[PDB]
Amino acid sequence: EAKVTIIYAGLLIPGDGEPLRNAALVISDKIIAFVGSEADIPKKYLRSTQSTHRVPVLMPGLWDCHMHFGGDDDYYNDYTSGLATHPASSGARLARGCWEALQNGYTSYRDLAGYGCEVAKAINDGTIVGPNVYSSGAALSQTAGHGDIFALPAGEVLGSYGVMNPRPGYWGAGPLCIADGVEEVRRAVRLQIRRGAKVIKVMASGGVMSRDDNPNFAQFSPEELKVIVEEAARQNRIVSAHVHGKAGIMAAIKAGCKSLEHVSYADEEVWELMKEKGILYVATRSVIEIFLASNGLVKESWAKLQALADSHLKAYQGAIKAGVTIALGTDTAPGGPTALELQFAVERGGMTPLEAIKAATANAPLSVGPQAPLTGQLREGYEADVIALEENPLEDIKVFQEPKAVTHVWKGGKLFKGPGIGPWGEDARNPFL
Amino acid sequence: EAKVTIIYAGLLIPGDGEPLRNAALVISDKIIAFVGSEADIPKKYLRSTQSTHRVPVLMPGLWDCHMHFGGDDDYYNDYTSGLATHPASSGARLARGCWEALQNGYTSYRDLAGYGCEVAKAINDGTIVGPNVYSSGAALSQTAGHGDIFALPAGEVLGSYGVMNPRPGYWGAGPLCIADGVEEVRRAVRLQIRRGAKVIKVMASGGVMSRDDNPNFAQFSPEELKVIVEEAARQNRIVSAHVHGKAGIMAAIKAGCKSLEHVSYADEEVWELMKEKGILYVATRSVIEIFLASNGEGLVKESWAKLQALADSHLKAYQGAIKAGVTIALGTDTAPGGPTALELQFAVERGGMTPLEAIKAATANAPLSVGPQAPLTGQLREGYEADVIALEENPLEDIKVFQEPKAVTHVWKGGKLFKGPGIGPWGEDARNPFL
Amino acid sequence: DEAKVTIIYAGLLIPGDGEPLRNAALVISDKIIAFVGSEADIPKKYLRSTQSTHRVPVLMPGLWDCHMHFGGDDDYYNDYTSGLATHPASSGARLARGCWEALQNGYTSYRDLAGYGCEVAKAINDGTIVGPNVYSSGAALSQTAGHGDIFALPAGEVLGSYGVMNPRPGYWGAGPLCIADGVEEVRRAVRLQIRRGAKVIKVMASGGVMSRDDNPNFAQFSPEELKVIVEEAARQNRIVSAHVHGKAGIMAAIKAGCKSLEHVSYADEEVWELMKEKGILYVATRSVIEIFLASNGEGLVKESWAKLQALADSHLKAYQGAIKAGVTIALGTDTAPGGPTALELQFAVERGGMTPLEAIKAATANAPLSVGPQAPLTGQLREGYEADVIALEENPLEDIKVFQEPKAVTHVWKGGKLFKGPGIGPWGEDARNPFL
Amino acid sequence: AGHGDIFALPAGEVLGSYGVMNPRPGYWGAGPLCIADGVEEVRRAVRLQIRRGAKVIKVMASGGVMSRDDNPNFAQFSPEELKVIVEEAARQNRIVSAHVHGKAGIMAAIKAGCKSLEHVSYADEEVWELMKEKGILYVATRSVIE
Repeated sequence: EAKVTIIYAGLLIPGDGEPLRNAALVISDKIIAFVGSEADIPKKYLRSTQSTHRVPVLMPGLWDCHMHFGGDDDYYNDYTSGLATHPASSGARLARGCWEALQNGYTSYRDLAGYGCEVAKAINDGTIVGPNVYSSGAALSQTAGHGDIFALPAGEVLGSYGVMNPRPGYWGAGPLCIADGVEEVRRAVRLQIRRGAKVIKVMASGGVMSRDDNPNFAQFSPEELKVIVEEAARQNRIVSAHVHGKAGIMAAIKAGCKSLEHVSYADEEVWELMKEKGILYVATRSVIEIFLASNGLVKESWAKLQALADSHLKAYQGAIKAGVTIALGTDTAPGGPTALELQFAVERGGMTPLEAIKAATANAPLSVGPQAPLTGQLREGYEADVIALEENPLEDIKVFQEPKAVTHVWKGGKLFKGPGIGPWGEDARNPFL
Repeated sequence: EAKVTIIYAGLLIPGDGEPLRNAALVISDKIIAFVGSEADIPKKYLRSTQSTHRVPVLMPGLWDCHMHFGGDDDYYNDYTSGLATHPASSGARLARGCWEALQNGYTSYRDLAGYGCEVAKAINDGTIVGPNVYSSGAALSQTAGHGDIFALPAGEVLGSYGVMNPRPGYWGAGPLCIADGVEEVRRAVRLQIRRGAKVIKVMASGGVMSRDDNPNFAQFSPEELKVIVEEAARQNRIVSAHVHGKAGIMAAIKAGCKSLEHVSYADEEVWELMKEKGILYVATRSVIEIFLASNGEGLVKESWAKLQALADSHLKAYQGAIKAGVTIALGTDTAPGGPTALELQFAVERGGMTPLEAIKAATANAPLSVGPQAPLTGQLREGYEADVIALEENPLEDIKVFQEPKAVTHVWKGGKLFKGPGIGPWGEDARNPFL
Repeated sequence: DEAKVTIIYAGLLIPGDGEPLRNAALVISDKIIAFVGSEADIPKKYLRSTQSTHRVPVLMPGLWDCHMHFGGDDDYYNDYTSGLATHPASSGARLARGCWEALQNGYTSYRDLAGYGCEVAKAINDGTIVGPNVYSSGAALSQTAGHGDIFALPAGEVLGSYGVMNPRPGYWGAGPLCIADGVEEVRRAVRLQIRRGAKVIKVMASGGVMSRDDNPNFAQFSPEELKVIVEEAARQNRIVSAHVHGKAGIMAAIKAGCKSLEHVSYADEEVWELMKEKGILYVATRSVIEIFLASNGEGLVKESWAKLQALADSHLKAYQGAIKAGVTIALGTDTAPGGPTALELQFAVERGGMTPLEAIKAATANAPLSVGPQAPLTGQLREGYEADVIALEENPLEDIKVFQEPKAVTHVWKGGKLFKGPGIGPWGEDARNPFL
Repeated sequence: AGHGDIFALPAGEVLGSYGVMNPRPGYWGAGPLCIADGVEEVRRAVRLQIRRGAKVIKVMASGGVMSRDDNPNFAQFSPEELKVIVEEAARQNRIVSAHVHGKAGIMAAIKAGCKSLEHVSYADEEVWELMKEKGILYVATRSVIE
């Protein structure tokens, strides 16, 4: 018999649509059975309900569409720690991160480089808890691309992450994958699917820093990018492209990528193309804001960074104004400061708090294309990923930055946070007994 | 300024010594500053204390001296899962395990095969919580030894775990290490020290199951075992030896191993040798009890009779060692967060220990399991590490009390409270490390 | 916080591209040239703010050589075997002397076309040593059995060292040479040079000048590979320089999109027009031809020597023809750092038929075209250009051989910093021991 | 896992770079460091340095000064390896210099036949006498400590 929960909400924010006052939501097992006004709850659920909750604010569980499941040791300060950190160390750290994410009301994460596939196994067998993870597996990069570890010699990097020379040692299952040429990129995409990747991520331009590779220059050939998109597409994945400079943006669009990250030099032409082709914009404004707070760096390097920060701001604001479909991503480790991205959507992008919430809920599953279930909205038939808040985030978007303000967390209809509920969620049992 | 905590205890079980009624313990920072009667607390601590607790029962944090930090996927049923499971999956699972261990009052673990060194890093930087982990890194095995994965062809296993052919992919850092000959075995030990291993583990006889290798037969040559012991000793580690048959037990003793596991065919000669040379006995009776409960289903009738014969020998060996006064510590042979409390039960109900002796074997004696790598710990004594647990019930009246985690109300590790009333899942003053 | 200003008064100022100025002045503000013109016209703000003043007979841009190789080889093997066998630590040490010598001769920029320029530039840029601005190709790219191949060694050794398959320990992908075969491999080949910081890409597009193993008349790499190489370079804003002798190789390099050609020994009217049309740089490296002409068929079979002379003659006609046709030219020597680069100016005049002023243009103003979009504004004494400036005791327009006496270069500024001058030590102004 | 090992890197990368097995292109056997384990490997290790023209042999005979990864108090290499290393050097008229802090390492280096000791941080009366008796050079490197 079905497990039924009624949640009464002072304010219900459905994700895409006008909020409802004095509403109710019914969960039947894993799905949402009813949404609407308190008065209209079908009587069958009033009879069959196992439990009822009364909360001030209800909304969909939050997504972050740009996470990286790294779990690095704190020793090396560049991408060397990705290579040097033993993945057992990483997984342990990612477990905390995933716990923290869920306690903050994040019920889905799109991992774009790292061990999300491997860690998801420990979430799905119930050993640990966390959001739904949609992982790219390794980010794909060309040699001398943004995924490359320039400070290491090339043999070490390609021995670790290349798609030639199969060998013992979890070959093909790291945070990055280096491939050069049409032949190698086919295997590259396939190796991520192999680990269970639900999205594909490419480096389609240089990194934001400008020391080794250049953010203004495109990465991968159009021939490789097209093959990568076709490979993903055959298994119903879309490709997400790291892009800053317009060269890279346009190459990623031409190739068929359906999600773009950073998009720092998006202009009017880009916005129109992204609307036309249904391409998702994920700004990751957090990462820009961090280095702006750093304030420097050589004086010319810093001026370059500020110039890019300004372009990035204009690009984001322009895309919002032009009606490009947007989702939110932070570019951080699990349990990182993802809530800040909602703040920046409002205070930098110029979104309303309601639009910001849409970008983090209703629009977010577009980030994984056909791999998305019906989710991200409080709607009948959608997945019961639902969070309750003590205060109205439409009056202050910073509310999300206090985890205590998220009082209840349902993922797939199961309560992982709430009054009386232990750290590992409802009816948790030690899995090692 | 030092952080001072006073804990008043209705009953204080020091670990090695008679329990004390109406006692008190003072923690200053990471160490125990005072133990004794409530009336004798030095006044300077009464003045400087940040907080006070009052509990019915206080004792040292518990050790388990035979854990394995595997975190395997549930897919393959033999040692294939150790190879096939991505270590990121393993680490994640071990994080839950370590949390559970600490919530049960286990503040130290000796990991004898797996990723303890690698997971300890996430504990020591405060990303996760868990016991003090003393890890062997990989268990060392000969080809066709107990560490070998017989169902896989040999190239795959030695490509993964051998000490030749360095390569990308975390070479030398798995749950198992295959090495053959004096030359290879030197590297084998060194590769574990490289990871931070605080003990060395060898397979010195066949596995308990008797299908591939034979528990009655010794493993490694005496030449290899001696080198292994010498390699460990030079970096102040001792070696723990998996041994069942007497051949393996005696070879391990001769070589200089200072801790023996299972020890299923220990007889009078073995007990005396172990006393004489100061060798620790870790029975792991839990593992034997699991397959006894299984009842030989899905085994050949003769294979089951062999198992029962070994279970009986193992029982006599354990009882005999307790009776002969061999120094004993407790180990379960299970994953972190596993049913370690059961081993205390078996120490009393199978071994014939008093509850007080059982507690000694899980506290005061347990650091002997890691030899010179042990700090002063495992006892509620001045100058020892503040690994301290509080209980609601007196375990001396019922050793099964430890099997209810709720009965462990307070857990201090290194003077820090990781469990207690009002204390969140990640311990006192926990902050999200990713902000 | 104050800008560092230097005024240099010059009896004669050779701007690099344009008529020389008599009784001129140049102002340096920090790294850049703030003013050039007549002495009388110096903006008064610089007359007020100047930290130091110099008076020199002749001032001009710092010199470029567009064909260097940062090899540093041990003197043991006489062919390309030394490139493989020489430990790169030995090489780097030798290259440090070479770079010091270059700068003392007024060479403030070098285009390295095979070797460790990228790796050595790091020691120049952190100030441990001194040298020119280095624009390096990293490894020269070659096909198997191409001009970069070491034919005297068996093929497994050469491709184990320089191939783009089989990543391994030991500074894989970072040698003087890179062997790649096929479109797939050549993509990685280009990318591995960019990885080391290469600011240009170099390909072997024909056989070597010695007609011993490979043949200078025959093209190297397929057109498909060459196009991919050019596209790969272009995506990161590099151009490709092509080693070409025979017309087959010249034409294939041009068709593929290469923007700089070296040697170009069989360039004829059709080639000159194409190079003008497409803006392709001509780097003759006449020095290398002149060296073996001076050898005089020294232990060569008579027919091998006749072949070499025939090529030397074609090379001369090609060069003269390109100058006469108005192809854009820059100077390169094809030598080690600190080599006899000044000779190339002599040959530009005495073999090519350039005026001394045109020769200087080819070694200054035109030279940054050698690295395409990777060039800053440099190679001219012009406002807003980089302060790479040298002073001479005598007028090189009266005698182009003046550059062959390093004492005649009295002052050397690179990026506004004085690395040679009266009172200035071996490692430049305000040098300090970097290891203290 | 000795003082020459790069503990922050995984072991395959370090031994691929500096081990004395798996000859390969890329200036194999000619780096700043050489990792060797056992009598067989240490023979090649010494020989590979003589190959380059080494005029002395240097061993790590105890942990590093920073007590982070390896421990300065503990000896490094077995006495069997150290003796072979000294013998290999001696056959080509080289002596061995030993990095030593703790007394365990100092004494093992002396026993093996090393003729120069570096740092020698826990040299006591017994060590001084031995070094005089056997003609062993003391190189303090006090600058590092300072």
